[PDB]
Amino acid sequence: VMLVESGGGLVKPGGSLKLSCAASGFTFSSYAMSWVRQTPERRLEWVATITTRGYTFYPDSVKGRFTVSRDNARNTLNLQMSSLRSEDTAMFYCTREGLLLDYFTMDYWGQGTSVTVSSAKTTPPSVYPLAPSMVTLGCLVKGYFPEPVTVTWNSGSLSSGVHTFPAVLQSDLYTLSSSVTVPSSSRPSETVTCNVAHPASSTKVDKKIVPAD
Amino acid sequence: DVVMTQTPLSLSVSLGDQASISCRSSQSLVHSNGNTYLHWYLQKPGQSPKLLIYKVSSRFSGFPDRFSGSGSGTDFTLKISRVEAEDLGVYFCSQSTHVPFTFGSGTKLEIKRADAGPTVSSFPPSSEQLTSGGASVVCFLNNFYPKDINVKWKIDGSERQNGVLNSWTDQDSKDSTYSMSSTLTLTKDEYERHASYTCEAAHKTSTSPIAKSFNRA
Ligand SMILES: C=C1C[C@]23C[C@H]1CC[C@H]2[C@@]12CC[C@H](O)[C@@](C)(C(=O)O1)[C@H]2[C@@H]3C(=O)O
Repeated sequence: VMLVESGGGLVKPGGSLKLSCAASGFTFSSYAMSWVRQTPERRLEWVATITTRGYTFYPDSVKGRFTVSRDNARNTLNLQMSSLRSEDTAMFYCTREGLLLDYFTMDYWGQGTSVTVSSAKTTPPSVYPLAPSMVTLGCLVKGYFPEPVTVTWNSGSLSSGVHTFPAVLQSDLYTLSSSVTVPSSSRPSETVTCNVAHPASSTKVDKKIVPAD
Repeated sequence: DVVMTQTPLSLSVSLGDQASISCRSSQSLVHSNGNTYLHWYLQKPGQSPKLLIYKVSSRFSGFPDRFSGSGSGTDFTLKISRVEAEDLGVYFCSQSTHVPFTFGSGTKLEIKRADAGPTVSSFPPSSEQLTSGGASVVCFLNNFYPKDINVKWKIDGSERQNGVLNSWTDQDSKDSTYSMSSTLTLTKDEYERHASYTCEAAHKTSTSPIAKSFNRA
């Protein structure tokens, strides 16, 4: 079972957005599907469900604004959102009502797609290096909007000893740091680089950490 | 709607020990068809919910037998015997008997381990940043335990709180540790105005605070 959401983004209040959920690993057409969003406060809140035969239902807080739909041929669950409101921002997941011939219950969840509804304008991040038996280095991703942003080290190689902290909001821009610890001999002998990706602004930024002078 | 409560909200267990999470329903979750569609999800840090147990006690063949669910009507309990590091995260109970479908706030599961001192490291602004007219000083409080910790900045010996952003990570499942980062941001103008910059952390593992600093000079 593979569910992958997509289309998340930043919309101004009153705007509309169309999310998608690609499915694989099971007979998509013989399952009801649903959308649940996780709020920043981390609360999970159901938002829509579509039936096998196309029947559709939702909670009042969303009626007249969201529309679930499915493309069985393309194996895709869809979610059209209009009149988006600031309190809508959340991580949106597609879930499957897996108990085949026996009532509602959510089986699998997707990876989730992030959507921010706000008036703040998308802003690229500035990536600054953080250099000084074990040595710790970091990267400061600052002043970007909105979420999210991906941070990897050595193109994904360095996994252990990594600490990517949750971005904080001080205005209408985020800021996050990520640290990496390696054996003293490891650097500056071998290069250590942080790669930062910000889909919103369509920006990738690599920063090789060099010794300071 | 049907309100789903959980207890306790937090929980720290030692490995090999048993954890017990309760879920309270504002209404009987017994469906008119006789089934009770109450389930338990577990969202590990940085991941999405995984169905652990559904219909009160069925184990979603993914998870092991050390995970057991029970209860009836409006009261349900989940027990995790011989806890493991991979078990840490947020546990949610959910209901499908009634529409709208609702979830509980969840219960956090922490692992109890041996206290560990933080490895704080301070980082002066970066050359690139200063050219932009901005100046941020970062400090890392890595791999410490418990989660309790205090960070204090001082410019030339004076505490500073304005322009100080903080962030904490979730318990790490490879060592049951915790980590925090702190950033003191200010304009280049003010940055080049002071000589001393310090990050001061107060933690259980040490009597005197762990201080790290550097001088622009
Ligand atoms: C209002 C609905 C929608 C139902 C039937 C009924 C109650 C439970 C739903 C499911 C849930 C599980 C299966 O996916 C399904 C195919 C099934 O058997 O039951 C669903 C069906 C549908 O979407 O057509």
